[PDB]
Amino acid sequence: ATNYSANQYEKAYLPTYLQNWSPARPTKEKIAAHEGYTQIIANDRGHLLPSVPRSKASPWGSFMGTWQMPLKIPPAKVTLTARTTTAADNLTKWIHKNPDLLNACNGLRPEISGKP
Amino acid sequence: MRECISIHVGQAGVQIGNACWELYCLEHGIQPDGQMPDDSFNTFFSETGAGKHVPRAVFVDLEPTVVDEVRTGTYRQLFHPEQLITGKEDAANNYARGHYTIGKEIVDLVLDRIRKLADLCTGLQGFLIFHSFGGGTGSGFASLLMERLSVDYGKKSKLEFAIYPAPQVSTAVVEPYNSILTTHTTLEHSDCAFMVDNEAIYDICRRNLDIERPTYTNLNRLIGQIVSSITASLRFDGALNVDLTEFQTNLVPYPRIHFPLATYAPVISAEKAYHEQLSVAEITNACFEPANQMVKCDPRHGKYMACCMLYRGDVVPKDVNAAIATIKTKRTIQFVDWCPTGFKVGINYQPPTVVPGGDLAKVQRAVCMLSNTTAIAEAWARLDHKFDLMYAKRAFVHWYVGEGMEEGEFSEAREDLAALEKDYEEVGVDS
Amino acid sequence: MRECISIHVGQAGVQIGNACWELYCLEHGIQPDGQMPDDSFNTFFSETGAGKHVPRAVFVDLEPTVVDEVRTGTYRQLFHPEQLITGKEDAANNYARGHYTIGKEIVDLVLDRIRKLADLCTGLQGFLIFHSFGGGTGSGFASLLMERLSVDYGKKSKLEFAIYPAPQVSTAVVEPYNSILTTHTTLEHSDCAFMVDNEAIYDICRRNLDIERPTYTNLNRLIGQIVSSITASLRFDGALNVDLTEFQTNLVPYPRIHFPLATYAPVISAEKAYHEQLSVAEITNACFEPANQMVKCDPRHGKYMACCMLYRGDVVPKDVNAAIATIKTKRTIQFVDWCPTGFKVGINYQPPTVVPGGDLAKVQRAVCMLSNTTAIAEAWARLDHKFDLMYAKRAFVHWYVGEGMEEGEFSEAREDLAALEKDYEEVGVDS
Amino acid sequence: ALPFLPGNSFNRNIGKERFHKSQHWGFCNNVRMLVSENKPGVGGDLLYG
Amino acid sequence: MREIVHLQAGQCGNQIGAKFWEVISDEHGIDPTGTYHGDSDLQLERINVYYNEATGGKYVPRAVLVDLEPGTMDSVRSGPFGQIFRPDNFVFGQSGAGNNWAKGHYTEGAELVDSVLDVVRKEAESCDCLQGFQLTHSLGGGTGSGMGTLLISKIREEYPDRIMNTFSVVPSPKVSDTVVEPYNATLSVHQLVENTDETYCIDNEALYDICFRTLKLTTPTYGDLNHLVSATMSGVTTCLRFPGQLNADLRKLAVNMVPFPRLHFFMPGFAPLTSRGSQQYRALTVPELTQQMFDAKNMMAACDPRHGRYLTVAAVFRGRMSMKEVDEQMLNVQNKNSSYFVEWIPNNVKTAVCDIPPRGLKMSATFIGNSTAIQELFKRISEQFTAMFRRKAFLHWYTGEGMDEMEFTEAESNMNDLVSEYQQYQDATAE
Amino acid sequence: MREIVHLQAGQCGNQIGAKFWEVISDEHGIDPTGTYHGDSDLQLERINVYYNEATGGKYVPRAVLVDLEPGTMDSVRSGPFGQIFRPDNFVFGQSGAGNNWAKGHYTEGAELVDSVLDVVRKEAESCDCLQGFQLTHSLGGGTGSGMGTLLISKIREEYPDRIMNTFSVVPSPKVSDTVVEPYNATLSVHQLVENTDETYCIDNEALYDICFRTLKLTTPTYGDLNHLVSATMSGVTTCLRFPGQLNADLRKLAVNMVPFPRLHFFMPGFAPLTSRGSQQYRALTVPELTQQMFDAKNMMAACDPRHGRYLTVAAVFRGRMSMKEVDEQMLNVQNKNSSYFVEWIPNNVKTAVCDIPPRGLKMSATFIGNSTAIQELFKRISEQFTAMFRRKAFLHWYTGEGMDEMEFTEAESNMNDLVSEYQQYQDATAE
Ligand SMILES: Nc1nc2c(ncn2[C@@H]2O[C@H](COP(=O)(O)OP(=O)(O)OP(=O)(O)O)[C@@H](O)[C@H]2O)c(=O)[nH]1
Ligand SMILES: Nc1nc2c(ncn2[C@@H]2O[C@H](COP(=O)(O)OP(=O)(O)OP(=O)(O)O)[C@@H](O)[C@H]2O)c(=O)[nH]1
Ligand SMILES: Nc1nc2c(ncn2[C@@H]2O[C@H](COP(=O)(O)OP(=O)(O)O)[C@@H](O)[C@H]2O)c(=O)[nH]1
Ligand SMILES: Nc1nc2c(ncn2[C@@H]2O[C@H](COP(=O)(O)OP(=O)(O)O)[C@@H](O)[C@H]2O)c(=O)[nH]1
Ligand SMILES: [Mg+2]
Ligand SMILES: [Mg+2]
Repeated sequence: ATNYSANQYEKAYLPTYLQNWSPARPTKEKIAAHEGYTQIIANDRGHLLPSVPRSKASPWGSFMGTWQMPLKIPPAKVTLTARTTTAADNLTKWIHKNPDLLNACNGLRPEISGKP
Repeated sequence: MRECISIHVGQAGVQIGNACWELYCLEHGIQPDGQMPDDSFNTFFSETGAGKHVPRAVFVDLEPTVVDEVRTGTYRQLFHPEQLITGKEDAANNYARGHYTIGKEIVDLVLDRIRKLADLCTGLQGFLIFHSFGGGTGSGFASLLMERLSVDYGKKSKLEFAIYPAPQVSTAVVEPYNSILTTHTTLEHSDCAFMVDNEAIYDICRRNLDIERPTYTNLNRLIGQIVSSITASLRFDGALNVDLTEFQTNLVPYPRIHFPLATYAPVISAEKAYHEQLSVAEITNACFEPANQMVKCDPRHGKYMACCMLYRGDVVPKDVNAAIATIKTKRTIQFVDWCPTGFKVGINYQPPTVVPGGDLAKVQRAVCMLSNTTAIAEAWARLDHKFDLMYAKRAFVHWYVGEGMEEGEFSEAREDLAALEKDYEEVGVDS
Repeated sequence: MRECISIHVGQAGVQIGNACWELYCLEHGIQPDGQMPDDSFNTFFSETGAGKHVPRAVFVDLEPTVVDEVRTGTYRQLFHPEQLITGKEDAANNYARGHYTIGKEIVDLVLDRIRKLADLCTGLQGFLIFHSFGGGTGSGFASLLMERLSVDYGKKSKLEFAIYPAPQVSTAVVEPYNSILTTHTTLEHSDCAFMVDNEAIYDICRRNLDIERPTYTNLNRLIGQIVSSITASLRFDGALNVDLTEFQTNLVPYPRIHFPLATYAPVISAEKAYHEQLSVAEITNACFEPANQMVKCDPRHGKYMACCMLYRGDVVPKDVNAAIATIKTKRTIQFVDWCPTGFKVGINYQPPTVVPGGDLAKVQRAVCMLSNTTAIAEAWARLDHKFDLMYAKRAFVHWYVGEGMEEGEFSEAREDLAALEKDYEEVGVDS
Repeated sequence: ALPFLPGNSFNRNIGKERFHKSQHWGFCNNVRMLVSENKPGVGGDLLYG
Repeated sequence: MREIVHLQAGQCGNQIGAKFWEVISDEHGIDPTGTYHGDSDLQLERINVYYNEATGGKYVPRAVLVDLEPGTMDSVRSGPFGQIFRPDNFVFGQSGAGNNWAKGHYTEGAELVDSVLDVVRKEAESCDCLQGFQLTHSLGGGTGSGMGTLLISKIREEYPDRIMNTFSVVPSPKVSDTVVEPYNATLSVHQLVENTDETYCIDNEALYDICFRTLKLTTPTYGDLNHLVSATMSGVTTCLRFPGQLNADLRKLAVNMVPFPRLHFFMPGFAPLTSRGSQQYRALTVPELTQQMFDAKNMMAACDPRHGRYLTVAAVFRGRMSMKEVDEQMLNVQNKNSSYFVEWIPNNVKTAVCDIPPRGLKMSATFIGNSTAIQELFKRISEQFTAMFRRKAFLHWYTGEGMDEMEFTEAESNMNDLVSEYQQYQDATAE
Repeated sequence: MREIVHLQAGQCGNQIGAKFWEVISDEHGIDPTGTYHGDSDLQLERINVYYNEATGGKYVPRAVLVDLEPGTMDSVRSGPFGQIFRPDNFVFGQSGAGNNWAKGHYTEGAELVDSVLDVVRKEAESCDCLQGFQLTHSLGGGTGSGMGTLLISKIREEYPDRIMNTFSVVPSPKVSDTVVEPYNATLSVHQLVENTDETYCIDNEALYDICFRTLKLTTPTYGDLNHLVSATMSGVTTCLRFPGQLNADLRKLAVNMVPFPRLHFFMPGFAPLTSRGSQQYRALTVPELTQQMFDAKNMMAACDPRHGRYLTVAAVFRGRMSMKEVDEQMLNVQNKNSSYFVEWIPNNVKTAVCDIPPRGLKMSATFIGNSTAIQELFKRISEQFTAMFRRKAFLHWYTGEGMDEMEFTEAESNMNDLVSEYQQYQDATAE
């Protein structure tokens, strides 16, 4: 799951140098230390205990197919350099309209730059 | 030294046996008569006084005619006459008949024959046991066999290669009753399973090998390649030798979740190798394309909990780590939260051999991948759906009750799978 | 390392791909089987496991017969079989069926083939995409693929060679509807365009190449010459090489203005080239001539905003500059006020190659030109004129709605192009 | 023809087939031993000496 | 006189140990048969350090090859220097652990550790004065990480005063070849801090880089990797075998590298590695030898020392040098980068000179360095272990050996006090 | 001793520096292999200034080639003097900046800044007494103008007192080869004016002027242009490499040229440039050098000093001459042309003499002049800046990189404050 840091050798495992020319997973560059040992958090067969707090994320990942993906996807590259005030807003609202698309693993993470 | 015994069960198991045991003859150079015309074959064969080598296999069936073909085929003198065990009457697509009435007749005979193969070997590594979830013998008798093999060998590995019901096509109507009941045994009396349905290999063969009209002998050969690359490190030297006990530990996170998925690549024809470069990057991406898993499921809708990689041939630790690192830096794949390092790597030297009359071209490198994933959880939900709507109105129950098992096993077997589906969900919830 | 992937779509895409890739093999030296009897070819070809070079191209069409002519042609062995992707039924001049219903079938498959191709590339510069505004597959699917390409590949360039429909001639009745709808989708999901209508190339071949009865091949050869010179700086060295990134930045001044106009020169016949010397100054004045643009619009009806120059052959840097100085000192060529320096010049060494049986006489020097201007805004005006008077009666829309797209999408798409004309007005006003 | 050093080594395994392995070592009479001195090496070819 | 008994555990230990013995055999001119064929007299003045005398002028390595699986050792036997090891030293069981630390340390190790102890107690009592033992293994396995740690535990009880070094291999972050790697890693380092004089942390992924970028090998197999680590094990004991202007040995670093008994984790690196194209453009000098030595890329562990502070440094040298130059460099590097060297110890670095260079090379050097950047390797491993151990993942294999859960709790606790006490020395004031 | 590390950034940076290293290799008698084949002692006495030493009597340049696109580096390595460079010093990324200063300075130019800092740190600490560094690039580009400014801002912080020259190329008004050229030129002088010690403003159209009119070459390639620039880069440091009657170096010129830290922009010029026919009618005398030396048509910038005041002037003579005639000739031009020299500094001319002439030539001289006629350049750019910047054009490329808008406003302010500050020294009273 979590990708760690090769420190000096991180250049060798950057996503583009590994010929993976798509959006990729983040890199956990720094970590902290844990004092003492750790309590058992699951019983047999890997079920979480009643007392522990659990996430609300779906237990089956988050992947969108073609027929599930929204019919009008705004682009990833958004740049507000000469847009009118309202034309800036309808573009920004359009991206935020569907919260499922931005949150999926296969879904796009948009970039936004500039003000009208 | 390392030695293994194959416990092929059923018409599925016997016909699989012809494909794989032919492959072990060409790999080692053993003639169909049984002599080499250098001791590299002790794990599967075993020599006698006359110089002949007899296989370490036990073909079992409850009806004669499949094994009868083996007794008069090309390799009739290759196999010992005693190990091809049959029966006069079979279960006929019935778990109960193959578990309580007809199985108990010849259970004792085969449990003597297994011992007479066990004592010849010094270091047993495990038992490769092949059966099918569908037919009566592959479901019933093979389930009894694991129960009595557990008590006689507490610690020995019991690998379980299986044929799982296809999602749409099936050659039996009562089969969902069969598949539900036998999963008790492969839950508490097995160490690893390799469920694979035929419809996936039907799809893979015609999509990749261009054979638009396949047959079971085509399918039997790919399964022969999968078992071959599992035991290749046991058989020939490798940079990273991987044993049977190695990947049993590094595939099963919990005793009730021991159901990985097989994946083989490349599987391409001779014309399609004439245009295509093969490098370790280009075949290890094929292990994660959802179009190539030998079960009809998508890992993109689940998350991997353990993946074991089996390289073979002209492969270098150069390309292995670059390809694995490229796999990790992908947002498409999902790993469970508790498993940050979920890879087991095996590197071997001897490239896969080519059988004449086969379908694949001969290649310089290959891979097999075994990935325990929670995306298989979808298969039981459909299986428990179809078992439900048949058992809601007591269809076919009179056949099983008449054989002499209580009906309380039917309801109890449904709940264990009901609990097992929730198991595959709680591992999907991260804290 | 300099690499481009071609994503040719539709009958225009396939027939252009035949002429374009026929040029590349003769340009590098690859025999039609795939065997070279210098790593420069890696920009288009990829080395394999037999000693071949297979293209980095994806031919796609929704009707089989256009692609089947490739599969039984001269180059049946050069192209990998997996790359040529077809389907049973075609969109049949309909954006809706090409976008929402039948385009969506093969969007998963062609995304996988593109991914494998992009995996093999080391540093891919961008994506070259050839299609048409008229056909359903060339417009409906290519809009869907462009939209789904941006989410998969956010930053990488997506160039769009395309066929803008004609003012006067036409092969279709419905194409105003199809052309309107695809610019709205691809306005925010595109980087550059090089629209070329066929009559504008038709008159040039008639007037300059003596061929009074041309066919689509004579046009497809000329289109290939444009694509050859764009990537020429990647392939062979030059005094001032250009990339795909370099000329996209110096040709799109505002986020919604990405419609340059291509121009090639010289284009003369062998008998007509004998009497006429070709110098740098002679051919660079031919690049600004209204009679020689392959868009039917005279830039005397507007102002240039950016010009990208692509020189090639026996050319001298001092004479490129003496030519541009003369070009500026003539008010027939008028520039915007906010682009005082509106040129992007590149110089390459290798003279353009000639295919036997073609049209152009082989020449020592050649020029290509990509001039963005507001004299294209009149072309959108006539297209809305053709879009209006069909739309008032709601003709042909029963086809589109019956496929599965709402009529409210018709009004919004025309409204955006109503804004795009006013966009092309404000930049053309001097302060 | 090079001195033994890191970087000065070339494999002979290129194009060699039959990477078989022999059963050197093994138990006889419950005693660890090298069973048989006459078995060949990897590839079914004779050893040195 | 001063003898070294070479211990050995597991597949990583055997393939490292097989390469190591041939490396010093070239140094001492020992042919595969085993007899003296070298020329100089200093090649036989201290051969008893590693070799034991046998009749007929034969030399026998003082090696103890240990492995639970008999078949890794036949690949050792079938190598070039295969028949140089005495068969009575080969110790093997029948059933392997399968990357299972619990199997190799508690249940199956306890049956094999009697026989290895008889071998070493025979090898110890043979020589007069042992300097100490030396074991090579890996922490991510079952035998070397397992039984190999119980060996070290037992010798220190028997032989408290002798030294005991370990060229272990620690698992890497980016690519992991075993899913139970962090289970075996934490359960092993807890043993290393309690009974061990020195440990050398090697990571295969750091060896991967150096073969790629410093030597520029196109296909570096594991033989070249095993060559690099053996070139380091030679460089530490070289002054024990050849004379020098400034002498050293294994104990001269022990007292001088370890400021407190808990901190004995060092990071080696080899100096004279140049690519075969770089040999043309270089100058064999001492200032270049210190430059490449201290460069962070040259490290063979998986942590950047520029994050932490160098506690102590040891740089041993080979070849006939001038000792003003080997002394002015080490004052130069301590002064220029004063931030990476702790202040409460002025003169952190130790130097040694051995006249005899490695065979076939003019000048060489070997770097040992203790830094407060190793703590990340425990910090990363700890949370790779906490995330696994929270959910009881892969615990049934380990708790099926009968061990309680509180050895794991005291395993991370003895790992985590270290990183706190390691981090305190980094944040320490001089005055 | 007294060394120079030659930096190199971009396509203009590489093809300039590739010619430059060839130029001085002939002066120091270096074959393409890299060995010394000269005759006189003085050709190998101070070769350590530019060349590093290696085994076998070999000399590698102290150069650092940097480019974001690999395409330019390939043509450098394939020249005659292409294998002389050390392979490690080549540093390059995967994708280009596309003439975008923002792309080259922040987004991808930062990933490449860590490695170029390592090579620079490698060469800087080898040389015992480093006089300074030297860079050649172009301001109209993406990486030379882009990342090339980032190196300067970083190296100044590490090495403050060392000299930092740039032989940059400033854009030309009459013909421009980049549309977005004004933006990169403005944003880089703002880097230059803060972080530079001396700057030379070489312009290509001035070189086109000289090749057409002075040398009268019909076909001047860019190689001939790169010969002209290098003939100055040798003359700045020739007094550093060969002894003379009155020596100098970079610092003697730097101290004596810039009266205030803000003003460090000069115009180079090379004296003995004669056409082919003119060679017949000439006589090598010092006055004939000076007559061509100060002629405004010999300048290699686009500004006529007849429009401004010569602040301070350098002339570095090369050849065995008389100290009377060289002194009387700088005297005569200082009295005849009284108005073009400032009035608050007497004797505005700095002279130096180096005895050894350039190879194949008898006499020569070099011109470095500082004047207020160089604000003719900066006002010239700012008009082309505010014209584009009023309409916020070509800005989404820049503001899409994450940079804000105040950078443009201050960069014009710093640029426009400079010319107002430059203007007041033109209009200055002495008393
Ligand atoms: N993959 C694969 N499946 C097979 C093959 N042969 C038979 N099967 C499967 O076997 C199932 C039928 O049960 P069998 O194994 O043939 O018969 P059985 O196990 O002896 O049980 P009975 O028929 O009651 O005697 C079918 O559903 C097939 O899917 C084969 O060659 N390959
Ligand atoms: N320039 C040029 N245009 C072409 C060529 N072939 C087809 N076209 C144009 O393509 C338009 C029709 O679309 P097609 O490409 O033929 O068909 P399609 O893209 O598959 O779309 P459908 O017909 O709906 O399936 C015609 O109006 C032509 O103008 C060609 O070879 N060169
Ligand atoms: N450096 C090096 N490491 C190796 C070699 N062979 C295996 N390894 C490492 O050893 C680990 C697995 O060793 P393993 O066989 O499980 O050791 P065992 O359990 O003691 O037998 C992996 O992490 C490999 O990276 C080798 O030849 N060289
Ligand atoms: N005088 C001269 N100018 C050159 C040469 N090569 C390139 N240039 C100039 O460099 C500018 C473009 O540089 P560019 O390639 O964008 O630099 P980069 O982006 O840093 O790689 C052009 O304006 C050319 O005039 C040369 O050999 N001589
Ligand atoms: Mg049957
Ligand atoms: Mg069509």
